[PDB]
Amino acid sequence: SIDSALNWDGEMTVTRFDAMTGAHFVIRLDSTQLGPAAGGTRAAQYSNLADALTDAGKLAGAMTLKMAVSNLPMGGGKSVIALPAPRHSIDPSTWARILRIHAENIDKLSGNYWTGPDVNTNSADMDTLNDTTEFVFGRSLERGGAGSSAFTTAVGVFEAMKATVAHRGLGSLDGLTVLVQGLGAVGGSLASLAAEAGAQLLVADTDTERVAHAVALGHTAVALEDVLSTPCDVFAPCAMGGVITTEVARTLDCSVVAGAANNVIADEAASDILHARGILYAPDFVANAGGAIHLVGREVLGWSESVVHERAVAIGDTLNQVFEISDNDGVTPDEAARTLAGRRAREAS
Amino acid sequence: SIDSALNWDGEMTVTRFDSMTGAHFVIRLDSTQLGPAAGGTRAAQYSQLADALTDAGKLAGAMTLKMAVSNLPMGGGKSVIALPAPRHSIDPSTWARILRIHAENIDKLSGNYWTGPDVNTNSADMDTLNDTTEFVFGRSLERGGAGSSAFTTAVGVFEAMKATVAHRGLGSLDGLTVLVQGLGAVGGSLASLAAEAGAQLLVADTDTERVAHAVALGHTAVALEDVLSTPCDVFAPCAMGGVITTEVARTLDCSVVAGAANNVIADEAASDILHARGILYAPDFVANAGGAIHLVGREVLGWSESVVHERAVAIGDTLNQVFEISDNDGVTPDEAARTLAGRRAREA
Ligand SMILES: NC(=O)C1=CN([C@@H]2O[C@H](COP(=O)(O)OP(=O)(O)OC[C@H]3O[C@@H](n4cnc5c(N)ncnc54)[C@H](O)[C@@H]3O)[C@@H](O)[C@H]2O)C=CC1
Ligand SMILES: NC(=O)C1=CN([C@@H]2O[C@H](COP(=O)(O)OP(=O)(O)OC[C@H]3O[C@@H](n4cnc5c(N)ncnc54)[C@H](O)[C@@H]3O)[C@@H](O)[C@H]2O)C=CC1
Ligand SMILES: N[C@@H](Cc1ccccc1)C(=O)O
Ligand SMILES: N[C@@H](Cc1ccccc1)C(=O)O
Ligand SMILES: [K+]
Ligand SMILES: [K+]
Ligand SMILES: [K+]
Ligand SMILES: [K+]
Ligand code: NA
Ligand code: NA
Repeated sequence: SIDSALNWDGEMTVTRFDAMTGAHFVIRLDSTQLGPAAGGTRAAQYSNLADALTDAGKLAGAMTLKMAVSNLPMGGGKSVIALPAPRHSIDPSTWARILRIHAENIDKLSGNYWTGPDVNTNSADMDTLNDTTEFVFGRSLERGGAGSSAFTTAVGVFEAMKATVAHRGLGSLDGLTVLVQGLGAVGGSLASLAAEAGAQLLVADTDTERVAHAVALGHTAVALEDVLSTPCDVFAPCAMGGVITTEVARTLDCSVVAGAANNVIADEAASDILHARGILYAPDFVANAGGAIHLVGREVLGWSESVVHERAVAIGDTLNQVFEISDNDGVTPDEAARTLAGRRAREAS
Repeated sequence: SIDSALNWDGEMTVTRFDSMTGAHFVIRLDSTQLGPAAGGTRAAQYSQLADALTDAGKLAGAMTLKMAVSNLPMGGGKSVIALPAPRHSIDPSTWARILRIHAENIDKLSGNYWTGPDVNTNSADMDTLNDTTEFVFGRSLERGGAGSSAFTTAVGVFEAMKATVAHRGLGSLDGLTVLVQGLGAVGGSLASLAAEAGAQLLVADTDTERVAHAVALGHTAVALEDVLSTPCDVFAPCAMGGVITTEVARTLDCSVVAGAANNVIADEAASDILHARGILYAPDFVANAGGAIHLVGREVLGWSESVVHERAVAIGDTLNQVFEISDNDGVTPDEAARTLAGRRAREA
């Protein structure tokens, strides 16, 4: 309900409703402790407004931890645009109006929130926001931004994956079966990187053309209905979050979970179940941080493309630290990553 | 209602929950067309969060219209702090924390919203907010603000009442019976002004002592349960809003409605009923603007106290304009005041 969604502990919630387009807007700032809150804009259809608020809150909390654990001097926030219809069907006029409105909202926060792309938003959209507000990462190269962060995210997830498989004792990825759920911007790149390292890929996507392309490349399609029941060495969720529910955690047939999606774990019990079953999960907020490293590194810290690459690869080392903590203290990898995030943040202050 | 809580059409809603004190915070910015949004901080207990969101939006929209119609260069907003218990029951430490959090919220808006006092907040509270954020009107004179704006609001309401009584054909307040609902900062002052003008005062308040005092000052008390059906020439709502529902509009026994309360009319329908029954209503957002005039005038425009008083007196002329549109166009006073506000704002 709205009441439960409003019982959230973050720093601020910004909302707006635009009767003309019928769109609802949410900006959640989980924390501004390390710096202004930063996070992308997701646009999707939600069943109830409450869902958009809850997703924004979980996404914003993930950004706070992602920044902290990755030694990025930013807080965490997220924007969710609850669409009046499927993205597909939204006309250009309506989408342009929605973006102008979102930009006005960001603008009022005057630098306390910096946006970027997320699901259903791109660099062209970031250039549009930027026509109205300064606080946007991810603009096109021509507009002064760093462009797509997808590739860097993939590199980071792939390095997360290699470090995870290694710590789990499976050796290298050559020969291992990897199931990639979601062949999007990040997923498609991750599939190619894993393939080049010798993995056998199993893939799934609601978009049939994407699947056909992967199959043309030698991969094996998996029916959507069987994704969570398919045996594999590594399950790589690269679509939406909330995939690993307590029920799915009890029956997942794999040894490692390492993907790009945000908020992979639907509930705490699910995290405790994977840990107890010996399935090594590389925490989402650590593993998928290459996108933030690329945007913040490039646009805020002035790092070179080379250095961003290096920091993304370093996600493997961060995870080795997380696993180290998990093994020594007897806690799940998610809890150990939160601990590490806290240590890093403190150090960074 | 759900629609007023969630499907509100204003520019921005800010919410926050603080588990430690149990308080919910709402800031609604209805419009920043004419300048930064400005409006006070109301702190009260609400049955449901939807009621706090609904009220914040209605109060913020009233602020936009008040600024527009009063020729003040600001937009409209409002803050509502939904308390975990009665204001009087909150401890000092809890209150202090609630104010600090509210100031951090205002601060993130960086000048797009300017607050001030409202129900349950005062100048000392503004000073506390100002220890953390710059965007505060109504700080004490010692801290650099304009102090209390209540007397100015009373003067504006009194002039609004004079203009309304005259337009209604009653001549002057001399020899009229005025029922003041709410003997607070504004109400007590209004009553004193009206009595001085020769009106006989009927008064009501939930505070037993306030009534006894008015009674001592020569007035006549009305029991709470009789307030809404007590015959009077003028009904002056100076307590809470939402007083005039359709049913109340059908049974009020008076010829003029002119008071200080914000959002007096509960439903559009009530406005038509008053009009049809020959009860002339002075729109709240025009009538009670003296406080805004005082704070914006003093604090943003540098006006002195005498100029502010004069501008508050001019609310009577603004209402004469509203009545002229009402009579000429055949619309209620509220619709007419909305039309005048849009004209003065050079397009809604
Ligand atoms: N792009 C980036 O830099 C970063 C993205 N992430 C997260 O990674 C995830 C993927 O992001 P992107 O690749 O950029 O998004 P995207 O929009 O390019 O691709 C998502 C892909 O998932 C597919 N998909 C959707 N629902 C599916 C389902 N039920 N089963 C299978 N496939 C399905 C979509 O058709 C699409 O191919 C999202 O959670 C995103 O928030 C996290 C960190 C950084
Ligand atoms: N103070 C100002 O400058 C301005 C105030 N207003 C509005 O004027 C109204 C009164 O404001 P203030 O005098 O400042 O507040 P106040 O808190 O000083 O006084 C309100 C009075 O109403 C009495 N009361 C409460 N509920 C009652 C009820 N049901 N029946 C009878 N009496 C009741 C209280 O006992 C108190 O004496 C509010 O709606 C306020 O928002 C609007 C414009 C400016
Ligand atoms: N949306 C991406 C990348 C991003 C990082 C920082 C700011 C904006 C966008 C993520 O979930 O990490
Ligand atoms: N709270 C008052 C006055 C106020 C005006 C402007 C800013 C802040 C407070 C009202 O209802 O008008
Ligand atoms: K995208
Ligand atoms: K940019
Ligand atoms: K007050
Ligand atoms: K008279
Ligand atoms: Na508006
Ligand atoms: Na009297």
